[PDB]
Amino acid sequence: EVEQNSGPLSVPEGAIASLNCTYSDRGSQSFFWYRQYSGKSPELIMSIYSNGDKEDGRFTAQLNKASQYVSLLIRDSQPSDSATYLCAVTTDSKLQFGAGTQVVVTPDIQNPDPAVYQLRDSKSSDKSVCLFTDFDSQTNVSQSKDSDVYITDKCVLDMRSMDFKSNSAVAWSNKSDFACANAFNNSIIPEDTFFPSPESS
Amino acid sequence: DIVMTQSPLSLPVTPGEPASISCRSSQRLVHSNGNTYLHWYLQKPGQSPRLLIYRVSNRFPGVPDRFSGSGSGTDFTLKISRVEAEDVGVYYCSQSTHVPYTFGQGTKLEIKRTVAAPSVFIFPPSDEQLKSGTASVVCLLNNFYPREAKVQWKVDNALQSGNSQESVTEQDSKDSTYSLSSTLTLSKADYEKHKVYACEVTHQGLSSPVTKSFNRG
Amino acid sequence: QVQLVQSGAEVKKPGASVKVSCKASGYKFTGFVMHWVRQAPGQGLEWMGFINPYNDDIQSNERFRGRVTMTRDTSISTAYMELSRLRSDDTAVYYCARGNGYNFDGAYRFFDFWGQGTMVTVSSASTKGPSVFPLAPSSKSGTAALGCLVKDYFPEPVTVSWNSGALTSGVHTFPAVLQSSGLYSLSSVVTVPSSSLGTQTYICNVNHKPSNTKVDKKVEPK
Amino acid sequence: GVTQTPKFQVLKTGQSMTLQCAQDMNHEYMSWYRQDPGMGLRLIHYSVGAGITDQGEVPNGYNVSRSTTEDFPLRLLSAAPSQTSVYFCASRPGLRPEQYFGPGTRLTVTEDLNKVFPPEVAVFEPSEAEISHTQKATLVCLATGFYPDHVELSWWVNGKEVHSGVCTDPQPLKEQPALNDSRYALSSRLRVSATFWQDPRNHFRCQVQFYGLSENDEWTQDRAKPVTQIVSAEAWGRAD
Ligand SMILES: [Cl-]
Ligand SMILES: [Cl-]
Ligand SMILES: [Zn+2]
Ligand SMILES: [Zn+2]
Ligand SMILES: [Zn+2]
Repeated sequence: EVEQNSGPLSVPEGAIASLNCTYSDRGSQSFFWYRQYSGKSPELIMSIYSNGDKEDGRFTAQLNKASQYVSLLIRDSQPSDSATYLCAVTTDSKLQFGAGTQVVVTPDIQNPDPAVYQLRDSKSSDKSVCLFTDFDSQTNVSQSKDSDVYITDKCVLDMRSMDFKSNSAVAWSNKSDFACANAFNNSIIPEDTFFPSPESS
Repeated sequence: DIVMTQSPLSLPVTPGEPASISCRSSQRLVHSNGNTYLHWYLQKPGQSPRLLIYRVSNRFPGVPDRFSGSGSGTDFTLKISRVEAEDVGVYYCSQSTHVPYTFGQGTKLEIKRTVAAPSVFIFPPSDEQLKSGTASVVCLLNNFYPREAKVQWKVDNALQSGNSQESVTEQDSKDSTYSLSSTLTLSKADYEKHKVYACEVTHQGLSSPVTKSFNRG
Repeated sequence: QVQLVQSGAEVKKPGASVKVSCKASGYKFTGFVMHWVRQAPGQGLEWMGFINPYNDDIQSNERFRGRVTMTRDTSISTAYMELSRLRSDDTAVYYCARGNGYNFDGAYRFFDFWGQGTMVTVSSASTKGPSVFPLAPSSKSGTAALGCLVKDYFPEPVTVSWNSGALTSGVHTFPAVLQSSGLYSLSSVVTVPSSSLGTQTYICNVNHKPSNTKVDKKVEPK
Repeated sequence: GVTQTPKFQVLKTGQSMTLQCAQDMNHEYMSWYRQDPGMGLRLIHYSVGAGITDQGEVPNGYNVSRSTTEDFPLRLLSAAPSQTSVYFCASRPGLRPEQYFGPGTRLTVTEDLNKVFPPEVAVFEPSEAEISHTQKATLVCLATGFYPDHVELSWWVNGKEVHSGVCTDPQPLKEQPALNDSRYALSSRLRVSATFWQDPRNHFRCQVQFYGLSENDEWTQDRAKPVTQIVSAEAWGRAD
């Protein structure tokens, strides 16, 4: 049996994501770490066979055969590293896998400018979405309380050529009651969130 | 109401032969949404109806591909490429384009088979029934073809009249035969005045009538 | 396993009302339209109307407008059809038939699954359970015939099964005859191997729902 | 490496299916796993060499075959709603104890295919207040009312696919969360500079590959058969 630490681990960008893993078979001689991105397959990232430390770029795997303990440290964490990390153990040339530890690396937003914008359908102006964007990683988005109002969780995008990262959450509804001003009412958002007036008719 | 008319209303067919049922509607059946809601159902004896073809020509999944439908305007046809014994029953065309939904009269498919003479059996009244004061004597004509059959009851060689009722099953889905049950009803007192009870069966499959009889009463 | 189970047969006096139910199983009940179709004895089919259990939307045949009422109870997946001011020609088997179209699709206009039917007799005569008598295999019995006589009941129908459903081959349950007493009578027969008479137990299972009669008659050689 | 087909599959309860798996690494050991939330990876069956197969933890209703070294098919005899999962094929040398995984097969087993729906796709153009306030322009794409949750969303600028400035939700929203047959909604954003959006020569397309029914599957609904198809929405740049 393979047991891993409790997730999701929230890791600010630049910090160390610390993953632990304990196994019960004392004759285990091969230990591995798999990285699995959401909706993708487990990819082998590290292998450790004897006590001590093994480095590989930003990863550091540590093995303590006496304590039946395997570690993985992710140094200088990037939001790119957000994935589930699976620990796998074996004795000879089956592989026992742990349930995984989800790691969420939050981007370092140095210049937040939180705002809620109204975007219209390129095909039909009556249809719109509310985009809560440019908030810092202190802000959490609460899921919809109402069943006919849909709210997505915060997503990090990276404009790579500009080295610019930003958070955003989308909200939409057919309800006549729905508006950008009230869309994110179930979340604790910044007191200085910018709420531009919509285009009138 | 849109009137749906079927032709023929009775269709005798030998297995392996093709069959064709026509459906004529009093109005065109194209809905404003573009679809024509004209369908065909088959109700086998003792069962609920079952969809064969929906929207003129679409076969419902599970229906054998020997059934096919076609048509436009007011004229629609259901075709069976090669009829099998299990196809016996009543076929109905239906219109659900306009409310109220309307069905045709039904076309009964009859399977023509080889002549099969009946197996005849007689049953005396039970002693449990006799205690109650009535006597039922049952004659069974099992798995015959054609449906034409005559049963005469004889009590001590006297031909009976007015004291019997009969009923016949629908044509069987497997062997295409009919079965008939006839009950002779007598009072316990009159039942006990006679010795010989007999039912005499005439049918095309029998060169000479068959008698089944018992003694007691 | 989509199953539509309708309520039992009944006799109702002329002028009275009947409420026929249809319980659905094996699918999301609010996802399909439920229609009601009737068939008088020896007659064709007649559509009466429908209910969409999701939104309570109904459509009806003008011929029954004013007497027919379709309702549903989504908690118990049942659809009802109440028909008022019963007239002699309302004697029919009433079926609930499911529309094919899921989630508001137009395919609701054609029916895939049907209930077993509910026979309603419009009559001022009283309900009477049947008497069941064995039609014993002959001593001079090859194949042997045996059955049961279900005498003097009202109204129709009676259901008859053999060995709780385990015996179906060679079974003939005949249409009932109306006797001069205003009561029905029917027989059910089965032809079996003569050699099996000594060993195999034969029991007919008769049910007359209007009177709540359930008889299991053992049929043996005298 | 390890290859798997199909990427996605929708089946009706009782249907048969064979998930293909093949490697060109001369590996002796091949295995099948299923992945379900809460649970981890569970081994179904494994093969230590050509002609040899053995039961894993969950062999229930699965059959495996190893006629050659390269292939290891996983047969689903009669699909059940409990078999809805992601399946992964894996191969080890069997002589290095390192295991490699296939891309995976996402499978949904439904009681009725009439529950299958393709997405509707819409693009929402950048807000003028965002353009002025930040000098950036965010396009939002919504894929709504699809079942099963078997979709691939991509953004295309000027006929070429982009990844920079994109964030698609890792998991969809259930439109009716209470229900098990619930349809899904998915959102994505594409953020460009205000000036890139302002050039009317730039065309942005949001594409959703949906995996659904085959052209050979039976279908009785009035709506179009919900087959595997691409549904897209577009927006052109505007110097408003
Ligand atoms: Cl006798
Ligand atoms: Cl009728
Ligand atoms: Zn006499
Ligand atoms: Zn006499
Ligand atoms: Zn009216």
